[PDB]
Amino acid sequence: SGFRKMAFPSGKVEGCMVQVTCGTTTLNGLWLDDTVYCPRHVICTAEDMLNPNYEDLLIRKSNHSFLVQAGNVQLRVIGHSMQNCLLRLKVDTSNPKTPKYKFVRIQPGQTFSVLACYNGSPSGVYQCAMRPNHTIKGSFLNGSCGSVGFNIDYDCVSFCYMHHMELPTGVHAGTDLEGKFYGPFVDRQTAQAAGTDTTITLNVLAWLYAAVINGDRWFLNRFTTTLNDFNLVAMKYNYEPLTQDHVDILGPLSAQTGIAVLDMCAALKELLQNGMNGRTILGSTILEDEFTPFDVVRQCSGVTFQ
Ligand SMILES: CC(C)C[C@H](NC(=O)/C=C/c1ccccc1)C(=O)N[C@H](C=O)C[C@@H]1CCCNC1=O
Repeated sequence: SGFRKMAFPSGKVEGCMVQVTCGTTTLNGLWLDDTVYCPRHVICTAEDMLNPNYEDLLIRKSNHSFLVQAGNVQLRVIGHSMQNCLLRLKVDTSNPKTPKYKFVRIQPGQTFSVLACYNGSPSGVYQCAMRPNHTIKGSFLNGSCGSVGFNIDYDCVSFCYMHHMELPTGVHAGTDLEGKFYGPFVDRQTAQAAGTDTTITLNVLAWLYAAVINGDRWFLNRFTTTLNDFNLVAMKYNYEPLTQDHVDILGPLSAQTGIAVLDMCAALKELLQNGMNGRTILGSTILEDEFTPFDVVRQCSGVTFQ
């Protein structure tokens, strides 16, 4: 029993982290096979960062403008290209610790683990949700760029995030591993603000199902709701609308608990209108939205505490 924000084991990812220096800027890179990936703003100076032209800044560099270090061992750069907001550095050694892996662009509301790294050295692991407004509420200091987010399925690492910047509100923005940003953000020190965010309705429901699987039913009720009547309540409390696709996705959790999705929505509707009355759900005094339905099935017992 119990329920925690759980990251994936980070070992397979730790063996891919390196340090990338160019000029005076240093950040982390990701070494798969004979390529190292890292944010392209590694080629900026302090004055470049306000309005960089990366194409112009890059052509002024050679292969040996870039210093790549894997632990102790220096790695020789023998090629370089810019892919969207990333640089791809070809090196002369293929990483013997390369795991099976894919590059994936995750969807809003999905979760992943972040390995926070400094100077190519892993420092910490934690779980994140891609917010609706395409930021993540991470914990990143200077030098954390090039840290990656990932999921692990069996033995395959699905890389989905690389860290580039922090917004004025203290949340974080970055790209997939093809260099396309999540959200309308650009890699410049310009005025950039997070769009307004929304609570991830699908995840709140998934976590209510977690609470039932772990043996708690106090928040349920005898009512039910139409999709549309729920969405009128979702609107008032700044929750995402529930769609029929979201109802379908909650199918298995509804089966394992015997609670119909729209029954659970009535429960949530009532929770949004009346509060929690000083009680907790799975240890929390607030409604949690950073667990997907997949998160719940992964972590919870497949047998309900009836
Ligand atoms: C987009 C790029 C041109 C540079 C990038 N810029 C930024 O992250 C923006 C920082 C900022 C702070 C306050 C107000 C407005 C902007 C950067 O330094 N990125 C760091 C990468 O190493 C990581 C930043 C550092 C700050 C502290 N936390 C973080 O995530």
